Amino acid sequence: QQLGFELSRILKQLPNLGGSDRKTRAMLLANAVALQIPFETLLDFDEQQDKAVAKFKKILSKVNENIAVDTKLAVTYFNNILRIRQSLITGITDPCLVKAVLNDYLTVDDVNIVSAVVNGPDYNRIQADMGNALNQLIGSID
Amino acid sequence: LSRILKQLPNLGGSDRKTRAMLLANAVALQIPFETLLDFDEQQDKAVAKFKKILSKVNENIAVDTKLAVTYFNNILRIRQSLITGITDPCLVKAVLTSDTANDYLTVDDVNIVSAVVNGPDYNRIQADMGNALNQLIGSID
Amino acid sequence: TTKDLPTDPEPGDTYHVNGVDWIYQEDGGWVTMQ
Amino acid sequence: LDHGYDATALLETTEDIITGELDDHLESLSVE
Amino acid sequence: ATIINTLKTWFEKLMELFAKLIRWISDFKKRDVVVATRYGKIVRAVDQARTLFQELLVKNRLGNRKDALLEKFDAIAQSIIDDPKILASRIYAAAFGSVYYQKEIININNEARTELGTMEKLVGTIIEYVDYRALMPIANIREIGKLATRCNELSTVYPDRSSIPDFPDKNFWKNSHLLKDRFVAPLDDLLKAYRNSSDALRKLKQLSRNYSQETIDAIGESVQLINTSLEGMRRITDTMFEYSQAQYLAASCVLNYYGKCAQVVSEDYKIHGFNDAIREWQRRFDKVIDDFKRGYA
Amino acid sequence: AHRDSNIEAAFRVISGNQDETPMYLFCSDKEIANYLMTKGDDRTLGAYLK
Amino acid sequence: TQVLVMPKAVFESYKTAGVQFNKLLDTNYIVSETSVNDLAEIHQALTAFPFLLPEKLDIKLAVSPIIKVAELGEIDGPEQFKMKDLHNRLESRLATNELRDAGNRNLVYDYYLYPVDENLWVAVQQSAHIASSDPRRVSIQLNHTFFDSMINEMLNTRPRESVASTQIFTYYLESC
Repeated sequence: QQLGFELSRILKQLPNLGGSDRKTRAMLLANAVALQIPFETLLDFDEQQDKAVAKFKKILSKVNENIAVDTKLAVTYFNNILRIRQSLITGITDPCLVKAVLNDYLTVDDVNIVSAVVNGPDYNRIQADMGNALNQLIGSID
Repeated sequence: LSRILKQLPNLGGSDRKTRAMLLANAVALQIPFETLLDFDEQQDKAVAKFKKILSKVNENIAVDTKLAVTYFNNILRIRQSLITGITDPCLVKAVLTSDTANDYLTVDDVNIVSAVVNGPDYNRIQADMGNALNQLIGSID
Repeated sequence: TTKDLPTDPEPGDTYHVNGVDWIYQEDGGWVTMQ
Repeated sequence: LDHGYDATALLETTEDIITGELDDHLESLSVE
Repeated sequence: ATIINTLKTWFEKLMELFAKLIRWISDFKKRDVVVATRYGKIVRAVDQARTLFQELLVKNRLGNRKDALLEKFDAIAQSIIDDPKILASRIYAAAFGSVYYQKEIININNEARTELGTMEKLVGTIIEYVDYRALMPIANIREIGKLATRCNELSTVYPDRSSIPDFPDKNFWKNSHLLKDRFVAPLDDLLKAYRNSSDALRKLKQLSRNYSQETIDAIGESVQLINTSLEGMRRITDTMFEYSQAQYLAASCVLNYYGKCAQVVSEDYKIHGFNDAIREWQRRFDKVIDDFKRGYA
Repeated sequence: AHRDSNIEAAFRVISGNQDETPMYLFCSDKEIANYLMTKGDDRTLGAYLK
Repeated sequence: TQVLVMPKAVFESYKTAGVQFNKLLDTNYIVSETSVNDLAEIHQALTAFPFLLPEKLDIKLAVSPIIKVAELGEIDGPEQFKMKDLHNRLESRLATNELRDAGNRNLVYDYYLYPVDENLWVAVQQSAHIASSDPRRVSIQLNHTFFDSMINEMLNTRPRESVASTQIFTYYLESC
């Protein structure tokens, strides 16, 4: 089972509409591979991106032997999804992920709704104020 | 500190729980995990620093410190899974349709992600690709 | 109760049920006048 | 073949089909 | 014999299917209790806010600024209806005002509440076995398949909203009256039916006795029908639950529309010359917002 | 007839309310009345007239 | 012309996706083809551009997309409130980035010039270099191929004698 054939066999199972099919087909390959490829600990993001894309393009070359995928569009999606993954490991982790993985019931929408009605700051603005109002503490200590 | 904490709307009995989440993110943003180490030495250092930071919650209004540690530890473990790579549709969905993902994707890109991720058979198809890649990603030179 | 409206009406039709007036606009389908 | 050319053995067992459908349904729940 | 092992294996598999579904439905109920509590607050606020604007506009209390403010109001709605959180599926189209889709979803809900009785009868048939072949309720089984099929059609999210005819545009607040009657998934009925079904099968652990072939064939058909029914009802329940979540979002969106519109009135007549009716109206609207906030708090 | 009569100005000058517009009463019999009364919520004419 | 500094990551997205570079100065197009983070990073990359452009030759540095979004959110129109919502998202995302990359501190970037018409000078912000002692001189030496690219292009329209008097021409001579 060559990877190009197995991925193509699975992609054939997506529902069809019309020409929009290449946008949703490319997106799914970008999603699966961008999130599946492990990161090497010795690399920074710049190098990890070049390596991950090189493999991603090679995967498309094998997939394009079985099912048609737009190469330039799939890479566009791949880089966007990969950057999201890199941001999460170095940056802020969304509370929906802590909630999804882990008594957690009241969600973010629930507070963003109230803020929108009163036209005040939402969860993300409060989160930005938290870190900012915390910048001095963390920098001062170790 | 308290000026911004008073910006969070009161919601039932969760006032001590949402701020615990906000604090866990506020610290985890600025203490990175060095990719060089595995999840023991860098993890213990990040957690130890977080617990030391909790020593100043007397300046805050409503922080559940026991839950705040729970949230902080969850963030580090989630980051470990992302570094190693994730395929579980239950977590892949959570990542693809999220507040972070909506900032790196354009409006049209999100519309596409929302069309695949919310498909009636997404979880099955995504799981199958996860195995197709996990078993064969190493075959790609 | 206010979903007793005729199926497949003409565009621009108006239909009154339970004190609610419905215009069948071509774009949005059944929408209240106000 | 897999089992053999006897046309009687080629026929799929109904009880195995019922078990298979139960297994496939439960597998889907584990994925979802 | 091997028949006893076959029956016991099937029964364990069925109970495992219920165990997975019961946990999922309990999670849905827990979330729904939270949503139902907040949904009551939203609808009350929307009804109060809608009345306040109806009075504000019908009496032409805005004066010459009426037209300008209305244009701004449209702009507000356009910024909300295009929120990416609102999926392109027909489930959200119904939640945001579309009538044809809403009727279909309600009809599906009402039918599911009755087909559950069939599921209990299928399990009860197995109890009657462990030639007495029941006539079997395969009929309703055809219907649950069609309902699950349509649910998948409704829940599908298209790359673009233009694929849905009569999708709610900026005029989604005009039909906010349809949100008064909260849509409730049959979560309690599911838990009762599933827990009773699981317990009934649990009481069959002791089988004993060699069974006639006609009894095993009849059991086999019942087991197959139950498996199909559980998968069909799972598809239906998830779609009906999704609409409950979509309706919650739609109600919040209408309330946000009215909240932002009131903010524009306040700012517009703070910059321009305010009247007394405007200040009185705004104080009434502020009371509505305050009650909403206190309800959430 | 509303235009040419200059009726709106007469009402505004007499009443003093510069946002007032006359209301037109339809004086019918019992048979015609059943046809004039329609979607009563929108009991308005071409535009601003009631 | 008008210089629009963007990170390599954003530039490669534009080239790979196939986004019309001509209309990246038109707020209504760039916000449709650009993510919230990319727009914030463009702002950050503009604010980290160390060089003074030849204003005497009508070469200006682009106004960041966040400012353009903020301005449109205050101007009456059919999309004003959607643009206000975009502004709020940009501010929260920008603050989130500033709190994460604040540690960058002492470094300078290599820039690559990609000319687009005569009204847009795309400046790609590439790999960073560490520079703490006299980072001004280090930045100048590193960006040799950026300075001569700018000179080559402005000599297409501007007089040679006028370009020779700019600081960009001087920086080239100082580098080599």
